[PDB]
Amino acid sequence: MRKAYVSVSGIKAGILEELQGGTYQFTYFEDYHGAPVSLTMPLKNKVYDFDVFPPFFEGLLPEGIMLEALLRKYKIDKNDYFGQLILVGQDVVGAVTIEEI
Amino acid sequence: MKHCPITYEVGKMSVQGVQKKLSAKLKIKEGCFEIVDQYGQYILKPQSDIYPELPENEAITMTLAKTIGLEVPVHGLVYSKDNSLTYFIKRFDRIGHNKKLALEDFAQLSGEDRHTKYKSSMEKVIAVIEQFCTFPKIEFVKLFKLTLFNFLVGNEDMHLKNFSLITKDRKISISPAYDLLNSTIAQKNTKEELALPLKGKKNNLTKSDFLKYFAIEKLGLNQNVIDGIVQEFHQVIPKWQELIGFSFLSQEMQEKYLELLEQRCKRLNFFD
Ligand SMILES: [Cl-]
Repeated sequence: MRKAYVSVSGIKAGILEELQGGTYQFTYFEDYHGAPVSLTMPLKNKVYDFDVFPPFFEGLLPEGIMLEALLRKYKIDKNDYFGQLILVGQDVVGAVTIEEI
Repeated sequence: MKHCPITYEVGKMSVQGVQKKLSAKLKIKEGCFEIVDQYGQYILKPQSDIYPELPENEAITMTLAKTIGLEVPVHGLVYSKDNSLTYFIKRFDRIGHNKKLALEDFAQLSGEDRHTKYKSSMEKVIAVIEQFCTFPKIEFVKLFKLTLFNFLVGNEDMHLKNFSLITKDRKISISPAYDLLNSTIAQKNTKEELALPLKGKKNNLTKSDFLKYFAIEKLGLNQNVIDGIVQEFHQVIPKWQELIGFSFLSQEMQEKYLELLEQRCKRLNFFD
C-alpha cells in the first residue's frame, strides 16, 4: 500500500507504513541514531504498531479553517489522514518531515 | 496579512478554529511579512469573521503574560491589506540557518487527537510533564503560573494542543507561550472557565482549587513558593490595567477585558 519516509531535521529516520485492516506501523532505520521522532517513540524500540493513525502523526495535521483550506486546495477526502500528511509533510510543526515512497 | 509591524515589534466547542494561521517569512530588506505556503518562520493570524478583535486580543494577552514573567516569543501586530490588524508570532521551532527544533503538543504526547483534545485533565497534563521534562519541578512552577494567568485573563481554550514540550539544547521543557487570548470576551454564552477540568471542575473554580489542591497536592510546591507567585500576580494588576487601556482593543472590548479580569481577581481574593 502507501508508505512514507519519516525524517528528523533532514536525516532519514524511519518508515511509516499503511498496513491492511486499518493498522499502521512505524519502523526505525537501524542506521538512525539521532533524536527520536517523538518522545513517545524512543530508539530503544525499532517497530511501533498502531491500531489507528498514530496520534503523533495525526497531531501534525491542520485544524479548523486551516483544514478547510487544505481540503479545498487538494483533491483528497476528509478523514484520509495519511493522504493529508503526505500533502503537507514537507513542512510541519517540529523537526519531522514526511515524504511518500 | 502581508505587511509590516506597527507599535508592536459536531457537538464540540472550540474557538481558535474560526481564525486562520498563516505561514510567513520576514522580508530581509523591506522588513515586512510575506505569506508563504511553506517554509515560513512566522505565523500570522488575521481577523476572524466569526469572533471579533482576536488579533488585538491575542497581542495584548501575550504581552500580559510577558509582564508576569512567562516565556513569550516575539509577537506583535501588522496592518493587513484591508487596513485591519493582524497578529504575528515568531515560531520557536525555527531558529535561523533553517534549522528546526523538536516540538510536540500534549495531545501527541498523551495519545489523544484533534477531536479529543478536550478529553483530558490538568492532572493528566502534570503527568506528561513529570514523564518527559528535564526539570519537572521547574516546569511545575511554570504550569502553576500559566494556569493562574489563563484563569485571570479568561483563556478557557487551553486544550491539549495548546501545551507543548520543546527540545532545545538537549533540554526538554514547556515551550514558550502561544495561542493565549481572552476567549471568554471574544464569545457570547461562554460555557466554561477551564478547557481541561481541574479537580473535576471546569466552572466555579475557587482559591482552594488553585492554591491548595493544585499547588500543594498535585504540584508539590512549597508554601513560600506559592506565596511569592501569588504576590507577583498582586503586584502586576495595576500594570495589567494600564496595558489593557493602552492596547489596540476597542473601548467596548477593553471594558469586557477589565471587567472579566476584576471578577477573576476578586474570586481569588486579590482585593480582600
Ligand atoms: Cl527538577
